[PDB]
Amino acid sequence: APQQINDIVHRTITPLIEQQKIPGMAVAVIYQGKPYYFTWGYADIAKKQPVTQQTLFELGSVSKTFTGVLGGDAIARGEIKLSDPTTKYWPELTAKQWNGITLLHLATYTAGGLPLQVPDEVKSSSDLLRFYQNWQPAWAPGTQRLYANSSIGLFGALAVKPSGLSFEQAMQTRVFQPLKLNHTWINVPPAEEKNYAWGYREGKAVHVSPGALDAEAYGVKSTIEDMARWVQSNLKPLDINEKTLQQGIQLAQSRYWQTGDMYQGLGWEMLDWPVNPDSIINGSDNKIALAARPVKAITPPTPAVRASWVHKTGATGGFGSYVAFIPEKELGIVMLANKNYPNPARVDAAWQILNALQ
Ligand SMILES: *[B]([O])([O])[C][N]S(=O)(=O)C1=[C][C]=C(C2=NN=N[N]2)[C]=C1Cl
Ligand SMILES: O=S(=O)(NCB(O)O)c1ccc(-c2nnn[nH]2)cc1Cl
Repeated sequence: APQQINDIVHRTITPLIEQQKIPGMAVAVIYQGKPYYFTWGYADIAKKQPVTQQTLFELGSVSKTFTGVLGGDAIARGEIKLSDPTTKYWPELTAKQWNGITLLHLATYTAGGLPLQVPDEVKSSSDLLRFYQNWQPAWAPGTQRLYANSSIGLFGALAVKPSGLSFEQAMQTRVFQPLKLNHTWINVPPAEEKNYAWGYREGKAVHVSPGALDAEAYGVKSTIEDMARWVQSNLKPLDINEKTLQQGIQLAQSRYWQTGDMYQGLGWEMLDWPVNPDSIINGSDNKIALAARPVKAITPPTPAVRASWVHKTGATGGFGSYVAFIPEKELGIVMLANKNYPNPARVDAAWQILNALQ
């Protein structure tokens, strides 16, 4: 715990916690590749349980980075290609709007206006087929980006079809286990419930609700130690012994589309480093992050650029997560909190910390 790391982390996060009234928080800084952990406050206010390095938080949409890497791994295995039509893996998707919509489009929110959320009324598998068959794109494929669980969530579900594994089985055996993420879960097992923090929304203790494509879009729970290891793995994929997983990580950080100063990967989003902090801080606000934006194709995609700010925000009703890292500098951060507090505050704090250490 080098004093410089201690000081910048505490001087940044303490006021953040006060300003945002965050009940509990865990932070990991990866510095020169090694992790340093910090915790504050409560995983469960009522039961007076502190946040520890073993507390599980809901990652919300940081889960999309696992989905993107799992899909990358499936590509590397030759099970799927991003150029494949969606209908190759879901032949029942016969409606004509699907002609020309590829796995790439699903993975990268560019299918033409798939919505942020699958409707809550979608309860059954037949309900889900009906939803996608009936959905009408606003835009031609590959022209506009609209951040969407219904897009990358469907990508994740289809990416694992050739394996014959469930999404959860595939994620466990192909991503979590090889990376030794032994406290990372799509479904929190009873054995780990003592460590599962409550989220807090309007003062009420809450956990994520079941929904269609939840696992694939926002359903992972993890500890600060596993998330630090996730950052390490994404910083230095060549250290990964499993070849297709190493390659999948590289594929998820490739740059497929550009909008403004941001590049869309598979789950991960990237900017060139050094970044303008106003560009990423303001860019993280949901006023921007969730907007419909024209995209420019990167033809062909640019392989993972080491001088990148690579990051992802995540939320559920009760939790707010953020991960960012810079491969060139072997530097990264994870911020896990059990309140869904504004994205710009997350990015500002992460940038203040990483810039001071870089
Ligand atoms: B990701 O950007 O974190 C997804 N964001 S979201 O707006 O689609 C979303 C989906 C589902 C939930 C949820 N909370 N509790 N049950 N479901 C929250 C959010 Cl924030
Ligand atoms: O041209 S690509 O951008 N295509 C991306 B893909 O098919 O999802 C590409 C990028 C990186 C790599 C790679 N493999 N191992 N190391 N880099 C391969 C491709 Cl095809």
